Amino acid sequence: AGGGELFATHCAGCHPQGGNTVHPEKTLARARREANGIRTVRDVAAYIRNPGPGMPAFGEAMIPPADALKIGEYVVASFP
Ligand code: HEC
Repeated sequence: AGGGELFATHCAGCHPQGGNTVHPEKTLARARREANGIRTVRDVAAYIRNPGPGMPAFGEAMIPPADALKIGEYVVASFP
């Protein structure tokens, strides 16, 4: 699913079935994404850039921001 092909390689290895392999308390569930407030496409492009501890990072070396706005979508076809 375009963005899925990317998320299923640069995320799949940590975000298996909208799950987590590091933190079993921080899922992609809106219920949670709401508390922190992460229910947007952009948000799912910037942070990824320079996110906090626990999660790696993704510069414009491999995946360009413009290509990130495409990923944010993948996270809007299951649990916006
Ligand atoms: C393990 C090496 C990870 C990879 C690869 C990716 N993410 Fe991640 N993600 C990870 C953790 C441990 C957490 C919990 C938050 C923390 O305190 O670290 C998360 C959380 C998210 C969330 C939910 C909250 C948020 O900050 O957005 C989202 C939406 C998210 N992660 C997105 C995401 C994407 C799009 C990734 C591939 C580009 C990706 N993550 C990789 C661990 C890991």
